[PDB]
Amino acid sequence: LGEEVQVIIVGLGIVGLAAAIECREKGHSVHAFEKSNILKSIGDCIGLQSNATRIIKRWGDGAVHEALRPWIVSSKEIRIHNSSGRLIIRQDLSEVCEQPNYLLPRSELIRVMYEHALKIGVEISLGVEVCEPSEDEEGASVVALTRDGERQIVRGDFIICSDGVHSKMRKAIMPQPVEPRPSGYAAFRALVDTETLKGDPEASWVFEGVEENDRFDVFFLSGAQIALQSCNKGKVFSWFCIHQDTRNLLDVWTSPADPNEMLDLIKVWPIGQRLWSVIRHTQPQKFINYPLLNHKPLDHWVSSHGRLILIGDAAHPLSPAAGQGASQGIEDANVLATSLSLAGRQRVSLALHVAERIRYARASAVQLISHRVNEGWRNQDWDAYEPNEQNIASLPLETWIYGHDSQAYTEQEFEMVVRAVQEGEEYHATNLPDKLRVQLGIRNV
Ligand SMILES: Cc1cc2nc3c(=O)[nH]c(=O)nc-3n(C[C@H](O)[C@H](O)[C@H](O)COP(=O)(O)OP(=O)(O)OC[C@H]3O[C@@H](n4cnc5c(N)ncnc54)[C@H](O)[C@@H]3O)c2cc1C
Repeated sequence: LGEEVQVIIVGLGIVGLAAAIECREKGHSVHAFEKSNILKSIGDCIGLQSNATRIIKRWGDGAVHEALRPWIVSSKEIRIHNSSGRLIIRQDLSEVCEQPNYLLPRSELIRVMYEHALKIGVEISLGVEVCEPSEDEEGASVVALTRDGERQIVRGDFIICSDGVHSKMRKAIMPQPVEPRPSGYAAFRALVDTETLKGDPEASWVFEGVEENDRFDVFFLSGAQIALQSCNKGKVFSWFCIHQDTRNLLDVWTSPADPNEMLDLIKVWPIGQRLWSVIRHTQPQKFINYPLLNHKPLDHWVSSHGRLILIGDAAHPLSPAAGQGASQGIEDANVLATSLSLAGRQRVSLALHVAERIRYARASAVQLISHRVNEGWRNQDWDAYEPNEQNIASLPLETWIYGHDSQAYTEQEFEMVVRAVQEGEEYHATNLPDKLRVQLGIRNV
């Protein structure tokens, strides 16, 4: 017959934009829907590791990577300090940053990806909340709701559910929700106002060397782990502070936290004032206190008829750390688009199920390693013990993660995964260490 493949994408965060670009560059017709005004600045910085940048580098013949070049990480080490600000450990980043990594405001990453998606012909509809997905053996559909209450049925060959950690699409796949477990920790975090930071002489130290090497400082205080970073030659500074918090906080990016809670936490220790000299230039409405919740892996990501798939934080939400949360979502988009092109238009359900088998254990392993990091904090004493790079929130920094080429793996393994899906056998993926799958309690889909 020959009609274009019709892809529906629900949610244009990082992962939905990546999926839109990957699918459109395979020639599909892509209609993406997003309920919020995503061009408005919100949040702070996102990191992307080499497993994500090697995917991004292929897009638009390298054009997106060229746009992101100012944001390539130039830190060569993490400088880890105690509560007096004395340097204890320099953790070398030369292998992690052998290939490009990015650090940049999330809103700027969104803007660059959005502009590329428009340029290549992704159809985008903002101010639309998608609900009520359905599917049968031949296609899928959703209801698109504008804010003024107009309803429209939208039909497609399959739905990519990239609607984030609070995904309402997720109830179409998993009938019952599993509530995440609070880690007992939260992260104060924000961007600093660079203009007021400049011209505060008591904060001038933070600019030292940032035009040659991005700042990447960590400080361990009793009950407080503070990271301070710069990017794009000192144009942007960001920070976070991991701390105990048992309040019933919502995991959203929209509510202003009390800056004095952060000040009280750090000002009683020797380095606190020096840290505050920079962090006090955070705009008073931009202080975020984000709870770190641990989500268990889902039983599966693909719907009964194989025409809806959860990817990104809808499927495997992690704490904002490493860059690996976002980076795993970008691998979702790449593997899914590659699977769709190897399977062909007549085998959509196969393509989605193959993508799931390739992604599931690897994504779940990154998720469970993330849990181990914040579960370790309850047994630690950051005042009594010397600072330990093993305790930093930026972990894991593992070659089997950031060195991986998800597209090449998918090409090589596609026919083997097809046989597993069609025969109903387990697929033992080798895109994570052999013993890691069994070691973490991971149950194959
Ligand atoms: C406003 C915001 C700010 C963030 N800031 C940071 C930050 O500074 N640092 C960081 O590390 N991570 C941040 N994150 C999280 C980060 O984007 C994710 O953890 C991950 O990197 C990518 O997840 P995602 O693309 O799957 O989902 P998300 O980034 O959460 O995107 C989901 C998108 O789907 C949209 N959506 C949800 N439901 C519907 C629906 N029914 N119909 C239509 N659209 C829908 C949402 O409006 C949102 O744009 C932020 C997320 C948000 C939403």
